[PDB]
Amino acid sequence: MTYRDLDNDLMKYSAIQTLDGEIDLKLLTKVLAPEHEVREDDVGWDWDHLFTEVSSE
Amino acid sequence: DIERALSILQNVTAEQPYFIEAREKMADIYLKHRKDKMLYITCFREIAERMANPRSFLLLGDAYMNILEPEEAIVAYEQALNQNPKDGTLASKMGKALIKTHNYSMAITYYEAALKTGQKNYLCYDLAELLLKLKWYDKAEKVLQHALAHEPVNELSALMEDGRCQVLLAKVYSKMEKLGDAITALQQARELQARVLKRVQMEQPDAVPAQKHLAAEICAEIAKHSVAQRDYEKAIKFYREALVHCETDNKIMLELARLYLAQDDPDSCLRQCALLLQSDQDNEAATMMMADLMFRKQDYEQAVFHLQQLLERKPDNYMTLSRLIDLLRRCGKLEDVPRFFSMAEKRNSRAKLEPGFQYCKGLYLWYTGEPNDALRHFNKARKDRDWGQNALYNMIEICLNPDNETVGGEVFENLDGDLGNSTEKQESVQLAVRTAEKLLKELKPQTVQGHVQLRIMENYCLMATKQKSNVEQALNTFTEIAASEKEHIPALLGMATAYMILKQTPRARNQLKRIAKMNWNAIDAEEFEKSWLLLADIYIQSAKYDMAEDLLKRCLRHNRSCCKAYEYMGYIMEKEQAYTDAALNYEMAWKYSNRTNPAVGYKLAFNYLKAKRYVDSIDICHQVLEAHPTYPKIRKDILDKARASLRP
Amino acid sequence: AAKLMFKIADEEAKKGSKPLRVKKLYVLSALLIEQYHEQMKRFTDNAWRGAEAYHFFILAQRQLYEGCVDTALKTALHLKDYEDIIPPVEIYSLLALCACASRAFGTCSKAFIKLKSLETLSSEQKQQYEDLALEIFTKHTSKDNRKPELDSLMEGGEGKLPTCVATGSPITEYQFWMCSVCKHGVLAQEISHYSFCPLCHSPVG
Repeated sequence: MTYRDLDNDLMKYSAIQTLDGEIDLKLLTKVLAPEHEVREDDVGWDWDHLFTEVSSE
Repeated sequence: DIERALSILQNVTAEQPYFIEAREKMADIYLKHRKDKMLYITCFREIAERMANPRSFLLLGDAYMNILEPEEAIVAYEQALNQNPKDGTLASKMGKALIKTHNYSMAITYYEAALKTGQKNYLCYDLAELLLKLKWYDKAEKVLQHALAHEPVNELSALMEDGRCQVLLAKVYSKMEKLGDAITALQQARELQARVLKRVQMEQPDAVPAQKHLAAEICAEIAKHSVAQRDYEKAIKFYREALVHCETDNKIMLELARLYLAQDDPDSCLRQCALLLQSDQDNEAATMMMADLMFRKQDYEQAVFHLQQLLERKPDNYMTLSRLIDLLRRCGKLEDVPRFFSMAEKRNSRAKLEPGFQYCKGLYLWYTGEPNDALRHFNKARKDRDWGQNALYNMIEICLNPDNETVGGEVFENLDGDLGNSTEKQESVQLAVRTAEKLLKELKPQTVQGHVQLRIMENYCLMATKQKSNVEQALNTFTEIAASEKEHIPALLGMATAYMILKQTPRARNQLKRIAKMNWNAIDAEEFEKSWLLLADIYIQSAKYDMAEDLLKRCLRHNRSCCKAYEYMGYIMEKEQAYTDAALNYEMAWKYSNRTNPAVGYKLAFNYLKAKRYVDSIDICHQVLEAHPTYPKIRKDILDKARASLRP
Repeated sequence: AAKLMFKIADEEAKKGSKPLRVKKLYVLSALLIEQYHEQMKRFTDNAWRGAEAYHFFILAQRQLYEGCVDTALKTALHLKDYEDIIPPVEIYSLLALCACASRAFGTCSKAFIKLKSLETLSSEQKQQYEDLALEIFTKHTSKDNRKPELDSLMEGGEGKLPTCVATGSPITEYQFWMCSVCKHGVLAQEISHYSFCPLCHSPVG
């Protein structure tokens, strides 16, 4: 791996961390849950299943 | 009975006493119970309309700050401060709200008016720390000098006030680089503080510990400025004065411990560590400083065990962990580390996300033998102000030298030619070199030592290009730094490495002998260990193997993990026909390569074949073919000759 | 059953658990409160409050990842009401972040004042938040360069419009769809995007 290939770990998240290239917000960003756990679906819940799922985690 | 409260308070009106508190209580009830900010605000505007006075307007300001409406809070603080200009507490609360609203010129000019009207002690700090946080350190300097332009007033309050103004002006002079003026201001504070103490002891004895502590802190700052002036003896003196003022302040104990360390008194350093640990057992710096002193005294088991105890008190502690990892590297006991990662993960499931964990993990993989995984974990840390700065230096080490070789070492740079003559290895390595310069552009320095180490490693990138003009420029920067600092080991290794690349090997040889005479230290340790290895290669070119073996063993005594120290020594044992001791060195090199060095794989199998250990030779010929399918030579020569002997 | 499910939803909230797991836990409780109300035919009176809190907290983070930062800001402003459920640190961090990304640096200043006031913080953390606030204030301003206006409802005196569970913004429609299960409103255009209620995941009707 090159330096550029490693830098992909930081490249996308920088747009949330940083404002106008002048400010860095990283201390606040510690509160964020990651996008793939924050995303939601147009899918239904039923109490027996929803309880079973929340109990299985 | 919330409505009984409200009806009673509503029955207090403009013509009655205590209506301010009654309407504040109505406001508070409506915000608590009805969740209604407008009923709160209208109760507070009723206070402003019926009972306009400086205290009610101050309280209205604070109410608007609790409501997060600082513009109306500033209108309230204005409605107060135009009526009672003598109140510094109101002028400071005004200042806070004006800062929260970018009205800095109003805050500054209100503090200047309060100071020109002779108001209380802390107003010099409010104005100075504001101007300092606005980076106007020069304006703070001139303000505090103007706040000290009077003939010094002999009142016990004014002596202490001017003493704090002098301390604060010295804190500003630190950022001005005016460190001699900081000492004179601190000595003038010490003079004032002696006049404070000689009255406080006779008329205010309950203040004695606080005023002694302020005298201790003055002496500590005089000592800090004398460290920056390289007068470490004044630093010991004025930290001893700081102890004579306060024997048990945590920072003063730790700083005189640092100076007893820096001026080579490990025993008095251990006294201050032991006293500091007796005063607070959870002081991490005292535990780690004591563990380093145990390590210097070769009590490595204690050094380890005290950091392990500190991690069993504090599992999430990336300083203590990274210190313990290097102790375990220098001991050759890396297998003990994973416990302490698991302890951090058990305490804190998010520890894996933290730059200090990522730095500690990146260090581990560089020592197990996985430079790509080390780079991946350092990269995840690399922007952090401590862990990322230290990760970046180790990314630069790998990006300069991913095989961890003696750069220009003739025992091995004449070999590897089947890859080293290829454009694939050349261009990918030189891209890593030319991008280590970008990792160096990410190492923003904060000290002259940081600028020097940065400039040296940029010139290590220039060396690693092997382009003659870049290597001559590197040699010139190294020789310039060595002319300014004749013991600067990273520059002396620079000179030697550049001279080797320039084929000026006799000029490299003496500049390495120069390093080899010096005592080791933990900061220059890697450049020491590299320099001894490069000098050992040059000694093998000279065939005087005894000085190479001494340098290789001295390297192992400071760091038992070094695979290159063993790999050179195994080659000497094979030259000496000691195929068994060569196989012992090659077994360590096989193991600590994580079986990724198939050239040592060949050598280990071949030395077992010659040692009449044919089964063990065939074991390793399988492990080489497992580690690398299609790896040349070994199958026919080692594996089939070992098989052919196996029943004769 | 609702009380015990709320006890889990409260502890799992206070642990800082996965926000969507905590939405699911308050929804399980709210559905049991609805089943107790069905059995009739102040925890007793406010069934969906924790489900709303975590739903709008997830929606503000979705709107931030969607780059829709002014909608993330409106949703994060609406979270001011739920400090009893979601700790103020998360609320005012996310509000300060969305306000800063929106260039609402006065609304960001409000969130930073609210953060520094917290008695649970160390002087170190108070200073770190002040350092970031002053960095923003010196580099741009401590005032709104672009202004949110949702505080016009959140002062409470004029009352409140219902916040849409599909968008985290107040419903300006005169009459509009409402979920037969949770009885929250949704904009008549935005509800067409869904098969299941964005809050309670019951089928739309």
